[PDB]
Amino acid sequence: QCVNLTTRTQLPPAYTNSFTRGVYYPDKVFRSSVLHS
Amino acid sequence: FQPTNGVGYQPYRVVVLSFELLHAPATVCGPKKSTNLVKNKCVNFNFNG
Ligand SMILES: *[C@@H]1O[C@H](CO)[C@@H](O[C@@H]2O[C@H](CO)[C@@H](O)[C@H](O)[C@H]2NC(C)=O)[C@H](O)[C@H]1NC(C)=O
Repeated sequence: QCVNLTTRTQLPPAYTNSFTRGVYYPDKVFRSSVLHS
Repeated sequence: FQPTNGVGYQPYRVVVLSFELLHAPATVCGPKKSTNLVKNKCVNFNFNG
């Protein structure tokens, strides 16, 4: 069942600057305008 | 576990109940009848505890 794929070019891992992303809701509480820390 | 043993060696079945509150919309509730919801009345509301 296992298939070892071959013929793959080896490249160094690249990196990029992660901008202001990844913000999620810490809870399921609705908030209108409070700047909750 | 032997029946000839005295008090202190008998098997005890332990069930630990755990639950979290005020973090998600609950689905499990105790037996309580639901009444009619009035709109403009100073009343004692009870929504999911
Ligand atoms: C894909 O490559 C892995 C890595 O070598 C193979 O896993 C080896 O399998 C042999 C035979 O069972 C073992 O003796 C080795 O110890 C395994 N190595 C590792 C790192 O686990 C695997 O068999 C290969 N798959 C195929 C289909 O060729």
